[PDB]
Amino acid sequence: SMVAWFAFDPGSAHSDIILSNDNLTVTCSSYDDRVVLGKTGFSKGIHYWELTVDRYDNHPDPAFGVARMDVMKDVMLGKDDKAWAMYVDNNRSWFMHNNSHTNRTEGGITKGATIGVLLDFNRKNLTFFINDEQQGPIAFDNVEGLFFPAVSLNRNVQVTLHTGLPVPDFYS
Repeated sequence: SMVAWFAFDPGSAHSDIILSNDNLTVTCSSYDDRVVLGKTGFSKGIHYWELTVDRYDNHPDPAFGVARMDVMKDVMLGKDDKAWAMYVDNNRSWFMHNNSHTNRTEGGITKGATIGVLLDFNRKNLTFFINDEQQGPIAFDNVEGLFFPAVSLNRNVQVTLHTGLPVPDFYS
């Protein structure tokens, strides 16, 4: 297929991660944010996938992005130097990498929201979407090497992974 179909990798997950629904749905047992990765790694081309927010209780900062296979699994994505992510609450997002917060953007998530992640190895960049609108500027501009889709979240969030998608501009 022109699109990639994948699920989360149970072998990538922190022990507190709960995978369900053919490894397409994830939550966590802990108040602490924990990581899971996609099973398919990307190193070239352009790839888009989405997360649907099934549950968003209280005001946590789940994170979405890409990571190396050896990213820290027990902390928010982007606390270490092996993930590039957007974290977002009900109000606003930030981008994070190496414990550096950048490009705060107004607008957040709620139950039913969609988060899109556009990983572009030809432009070496990473762009985020919320509800089919670009969230902030291009987040990062030195994308290279092998990356896996990545999520971090805690017990206040559940998300479902949607793959088999083309790039956001594919139609119309």
